[PDB]
Parts: sequence; C-alpha cells; structure tokens
Amino acid sequence: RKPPKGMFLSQEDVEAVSANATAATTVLRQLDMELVSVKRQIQNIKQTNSALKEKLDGGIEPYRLPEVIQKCNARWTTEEQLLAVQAIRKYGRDFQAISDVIGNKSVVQVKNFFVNYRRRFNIDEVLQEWEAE
Amino acid sequence: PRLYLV
Amino acid sequence: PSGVEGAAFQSRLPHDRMTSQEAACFPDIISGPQQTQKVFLFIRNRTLQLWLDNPKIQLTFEATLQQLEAPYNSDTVLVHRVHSYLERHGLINFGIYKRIKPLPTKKTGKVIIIGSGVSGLAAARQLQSFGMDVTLLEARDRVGGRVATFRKGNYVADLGAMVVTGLGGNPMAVVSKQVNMELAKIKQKCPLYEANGQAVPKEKDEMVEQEFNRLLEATSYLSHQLDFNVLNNKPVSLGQALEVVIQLQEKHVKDEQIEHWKKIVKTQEELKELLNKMVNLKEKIKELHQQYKEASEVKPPRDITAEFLVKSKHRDLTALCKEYDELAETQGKLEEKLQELEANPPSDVYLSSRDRQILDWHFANLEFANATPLSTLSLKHWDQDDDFEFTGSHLTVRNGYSCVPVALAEGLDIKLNTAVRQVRYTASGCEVIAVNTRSTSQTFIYKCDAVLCTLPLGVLKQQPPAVQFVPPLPEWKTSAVQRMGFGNLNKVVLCFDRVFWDPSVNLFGHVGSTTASRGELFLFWNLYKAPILLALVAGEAAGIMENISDDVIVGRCLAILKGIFGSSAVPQPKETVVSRWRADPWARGSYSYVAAGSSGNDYDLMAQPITPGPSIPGAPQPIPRLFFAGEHTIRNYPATVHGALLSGLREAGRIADQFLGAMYTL
Ligand SMILES: Cc1cc2nc3c(=O)[nH]c(=O)nc-3n(C[C@H](O)[C@H](O)[C@H](O)COP(=O)(O)OP(=O)(O)OC[C@H]3O[C@@H](n4cnc5c(N)ncnc54)[C@H](O)[C@@H]3O)c2cc1C
Repeated sequence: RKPPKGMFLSQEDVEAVSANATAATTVLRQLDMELVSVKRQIQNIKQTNSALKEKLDGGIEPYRLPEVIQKCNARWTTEEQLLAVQAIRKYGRDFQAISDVIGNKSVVQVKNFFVNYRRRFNIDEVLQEWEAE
Repeated sequence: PRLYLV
Repeated sequence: PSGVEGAAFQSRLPHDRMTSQEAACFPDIISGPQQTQKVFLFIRNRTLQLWLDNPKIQLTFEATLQQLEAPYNSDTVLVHRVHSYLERHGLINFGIYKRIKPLPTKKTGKVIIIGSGVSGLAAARQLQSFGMDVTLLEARDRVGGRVATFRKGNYVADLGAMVVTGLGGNPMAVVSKQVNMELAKIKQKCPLYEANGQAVPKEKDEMVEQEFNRLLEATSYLSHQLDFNVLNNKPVSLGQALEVVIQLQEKHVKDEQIEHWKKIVKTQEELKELLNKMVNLKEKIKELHQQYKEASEVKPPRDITAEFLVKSKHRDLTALCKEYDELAETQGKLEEKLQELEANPPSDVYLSSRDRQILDWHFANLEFANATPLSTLSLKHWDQDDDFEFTGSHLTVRNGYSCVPVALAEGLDIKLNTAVRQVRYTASGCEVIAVNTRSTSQTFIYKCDAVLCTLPLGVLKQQPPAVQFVPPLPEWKTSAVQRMGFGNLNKVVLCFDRVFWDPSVNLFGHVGSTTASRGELFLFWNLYKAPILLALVAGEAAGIMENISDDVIVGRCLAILKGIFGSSAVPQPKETVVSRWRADPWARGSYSYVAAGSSGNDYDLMAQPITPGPSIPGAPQPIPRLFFAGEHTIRNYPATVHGALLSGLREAGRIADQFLGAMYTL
C-alpha cells in the first residue's frame, strides 16, 4: 500500500529521476547548488543582524524615567483642567494617554470630563482641530 | 534465487 | 504441521484441496460431491504419511490398503488409483529404497537420458522402477554434474551444491533418510570485516543491513505499486531499480536540508525586520529623552503649557519605552527559536563512503544468491519463487554432497566420458550421436523411443551450439533459452592444518574496496570437521576471476585472512582448489536466474517436450519424443538440487505416462 517507512518514493519523483541518462545527477545538483545558495544567504543575514544588534547595545537604560506611583484623585484642580484641554488638543479621544498626562485621573474620569466641561471648554472645537492634523 | 541469501 | 495433514505439507501439497495435477487424473472426483473429495484427500494424505514415516522400503498397494480404515478402505479401486498416481509422479517410492517385488522380467520402451546430473539420475531411477530400458550419457568421468565434491585425504569440500535449504517440505529430507547424509545446521550470525581487516561495529552493521532490506522492499514497491517495469522499451533490472531508489533517498536527504535551512532564513529574516524596528525606536527614544530633559531644565515656576510639555514628553516616552520592552520580548522568543532549529539539523548525508561500502557487501550477498550482477536480474520476477521456499534451518552435507548422486547412480546404466553431439528425433523415434571425450573421433549411435535432455541451460545456450538438434528446436523453445539467465558463482577451497578462526562462527564476510570488486572473496565458510575455509567469488567479480590463476587467487585469500586474524596467525594452505563454472564446458555457468525480460513462465516453456513432424505427410500427429528435465525447468524450485531432483521425477512420470500408459484414469 505504502513505501516502507523511511523510504520516500512518490510517483512524480520516479519519473523525474528517470527522465534521461543523467536526469538523476541533474536534479541532485540543482539541490546541491540550492543548498549553497541558501546556506550563504544565512550567513549574510546572520552578519546583517549581528551588526544591528551591536547598534542596540546597552538597551534603552540611559533613557528610562522612574515610576510615578501616584494616588488617583476626584477633584479637578484648575491646573489639571488646563492640562486636560491641552491633552485633548494633542491626543484627541485617546483617554488613556490623557489619563497618564494628568496622572491623578482615571480613564473614566477623563471620559466624564469630556461631557461635563464639554460646555465650557468648547471640546468640540478642540477635537475638530486635532483631526485637522 | 532469494533462498541462498546469507 | 504433523499427522496426516503434515505429510501433505512435507509433500508440497495442500492437505485440504485437490491440486491441478490431481484434477487432471481424477476429474470424476473433483467435479463430483464434496464428500468424495475429502475421502480422496485423506487417502492421498494417509498414503503419503505411510511412505514418509518409512522411506527406506517400497510402499505397495497391498501394504497401503492393509493400513487403511473404514470407510476409506471400502472402495479399493479408489485406493489403487491414488496409490498409482502417487507412485507415478514420484511422491511415493522415489530415491533409494528396498523393492518388495523385484523388478519386472523384461523391459518396455527405450529411453536415452542426456547427462547424469541429479535431475538425470532421479528420472533414470524412476523410469527403471517403471520397468523401462534406461541409459544415461555423461560427458564427465563422474556423476552429479553441478554437484561437485573435492576429496583429498580427510579434506571434503563442495565446489558445487553445498546447502540443503531447509527440510520443511524438502524432497531431500526423504533422500537424507535413505542415504548416509551428515546434516549440520548453519548458524545465522555473520560478522563483517572492512578493507582494513577490522570488524564493523554492531551499531553500523545492524543499521546498514536494516537499510538494505528496506531498499529491497522499496524496489518491490516500485515494481508492483508504482509499476516501474519498462524504461526506454528495455525491462528494468533490480540493479537499475536499486540505483533509482538510492537516488530518491539521497534526493530526500537534500530536500530535508533545503526546507530546514529555508525555515531558518524565514526566522532570521523576521529577526532582521524586528531589529530594524527596534533600532528606529531607540533612535526616537534617544531624541525624545533629550526633548524631555530640555523641558525639565525650565525651572519652576512655569505656565501651564510649559508644564504640560514636561508631562506630555513624559507620557510620550514611557509609551515608547513600553513598545521597546514588548519588542525585546519578541526578540527573546525568536532568538531562542533560531537556537532551536540550529540545534537539531536533519541528516547530513544518506550514506557515507564507509556506509556505502558495507551496503555493497549486502548487494554482493544478493549477487551471490542469484549468481549474477543485479543489473541482469528481472525487477518484477527475480524473486518469483519466494512463496515456495522450504521451512527450517539450512544445513550442510558434512560428508560431502557427492554421496547423493553417487548413491543414486547405483544400479544404473551410465556411459561416462560420452559427449552427446547431436540429437535426432523423428516421428518413428530417436537417435543420439555421442563421442568419446578422450579419443574424440570415436563415435557412438544410440537408438531410443524418447530422449530426456538434462543439459544445463548454459550448455543449451552455447553459440555455436555444443549439441545439435535435428530437426532444429522450435522458435518458442530457443527464445526461452535466450531470454532466460544462466548465472555464475565460484568457490575457493582452503585446506589448513589448524583452525585459526572462530570455531563457533560458520561464516564471516569481508567488505571490498569498490562496488566493482564487491563480490570478490566477499564471504568465507567454516562448515566441515576438518580445518577448511571456503571463499565465495560472486557478482561481476565471479566472471573476471576465472582469467586469474589459483596462486594469485589464493594470495588474495590469505591477504584478507591475514588482515582479519593476524599476519602470522594465517599459515600456508596445504591444499587449494578453485572452481571455474563459466569455463567448465559441461556447465557453462553455475545456475539459472530470472533475467530481465524473462519471467517464471519461461521455466515452464523449458519443461514442455518436443513433438516431431510426421514422417509421411498427412499421417497422424506423432508422440512427443524429446523431453527436458533440469534445474532450469522447474519454475517453483529453480537453481537448487531438490529442484533438479523434482524435475527429474516430473519428466519420468510424463515419459512413463506417454509410453506405458496411465492405468489410473478410469
Ligand atoms: C557453486 C554452486 C553452488 C550451488 N549450491 C547449491 C546449494 O547449496 N543448494 C542447492 O540446492 N543447489 C545448489 N546449486 C545448484 C545445483 O547444484 C544444480 O541446480 C543441480 O545440480 C542441477 O542439476 P541438473 O541435473 O539440472 O544439472 P547438472 O547437475 O549440471 O547435470 C547435467 C549433466 O549433463 C552433463 N552434460 C553436459 N553437456 C553434455 C553433453 N554434451 N553430453 C553429455 N552430457 C553432458 C554434465 O556433465 C552434467 O553431469 C549450486 C550450484 C553451483 C554452481
């Protein structure tokens, strides 16, 4: 029914190796050259990657800004209100970003703000100008 | 034939 | 098996079914009711059992009926028909047995048998037992033909037939009980030794041999399942097929590597794209940190926009630092995934030069077994006789095989040194023209009713012919002769004064250097009581080593043995013999093989007798006059002794039926 396990003999490959006198040696060389072609392409990209790894040396250690674990607050100081209007101008509807800029406000409080002070801080005008970028 | 195979 | 059913097996017959030959002789029974058949089958089997249980005395119809039960002994014409049929086809009362009823007063019919090989002798003994006038014509000065046995002092070694290939169903098992045959089992194990003279490790040995069997099974798959049997009109040989399989196995080894390395470059190229992204991020993190730093240098108090700028850049940085950490994560995964694939590569090569050499020894074994280069064997049919091999341990005739033909020859008219030159067969009868081998101008004429020809296939092959047939043999016969293969394999007998090899190891191989010399002295036999080593020359090498003198051959023998056992542990051989079967004019080779373009069917063609044309035109169809026995005539047991033996038995029956009539068909 099937070749003894380990032996690989497809109908197609039989015809391919017996096409002519040395169609056998032809096929075995096409693969021999393919193997060389691929094997040097390996070392080429291995070399390319090795160079790109040295340019990432040290990581981003001299660029980390320490954790500011601060407690979330309910009151809106007029300072925080102004940070908001500016964060809206710069980030749009990205409530997460805005929450981080202000720092002491939860993502929902940011959304709350968007409806309460929507009146007085012309948030429509602020958001449409963010889109114009 | 196959019979003689050692 | 054992009992009544075991006898049928031992006689190569199915215990519970009527054969094609039985159907011919008992057409009333086989077309009849199931009950009758089972009675018949029992009678058959029981009679066989009787003969088998004691094959040193003739089994008569009287003795048979005597030991039968009811209802089986009620119908005596059935028992007689059975007993006769069996006796006619040499299933009972064959070989050397004591006759209860001394031979008939005078003979009936005259048969000239060409050659006193085993097939010849077997047939002769039968025909004489049937009460015919039988004379054998042997070109040699001894019986046995291809059963040659070297004898000197106490040294005994077979240059021809040597091995009894299992007693399970073997007619030779019967013969061995009739003759003083010292049968010793051959231990399977066969350690190999490379060109250097050092043993192949059991690691290699076991898993090259495995690959060999696997490669064979593979060719069978090409043959039957894929039907790869014709190539450029020429029939595919086993050699061709093995080559193709090996090539496809090497191709796969390469295909594995290619797709493995191709998997590496696909991951190595993912890492490249990630490292580029990571570099561009460290570029913009570098810049943004600068911008944040500069924004924090603006000392308080500061207005809200300037305060927001510090906050903004802080958020924007920890956001980009979040990404880089998730990308350094990805790098860690792909970086080990590369060390994963590079850790376990696929197979380097299919087989190394050292491997391929040991595999070539296994091919040499097959080339020995078929006595021919694998490039000549039929892919489809080379093994067509497999289903019929006997069961049990292979044995050696320890006292020499010649004991058998010699014992058969006793009480037979054999003309030794008589070389048949021409066979003339006509409607009215036959004349056989032979010469004396010594003074070749001295001529003999033999007149007979029928000629049984047991000439080796290699002889029938000779061109120009060694024997002339008048009239010429019909095209269908000569085509069969050409199509069929007659192989060659030689033996080197080395007789020492002391055993220097492993006494409990019967055979050990030697791996040759190249494919070209793979059969050259590739195998050694320790079998006999005396210290004798026997070296095989097979495959392509067999043919070429015939042009080489004994000393040179015995040299190469000792060379190999020294390398294996020690440069001073191998003494000078006291007696040496080398065979040359292909050169031998009364063989012209060793035994037959299914050649590419031939089949098992050709062996049947060889067995078909020749019926001459009529004398006077318009006279009735004549009797068959020219009959053929021999190892090359027996489809199911070619290239063996028992094969020849059975062919002999076969033809005798057919001849007797022809000239003495078959009484057992009423
Ligand atoms: C090296 C070797 C090893 C073997 N080992 C084994 C084995 O281990 N087991 C096994 O079962 N079988 C073995 N065989 C095979 C076996 O020996 C033969 O198949 C068998 O003996 C053939 O018997 P035969 O009667 O058909 O032919 P032969 O025995 O050759 O008989 C033919 C006879 O005709 C004679 N003759 C030829 N030409 C003429 C002529 N012109 N006029 C008159 N007479 C002529 C010959 O001299 C010969 O005596 C081996 C064969 C060889 C070569």
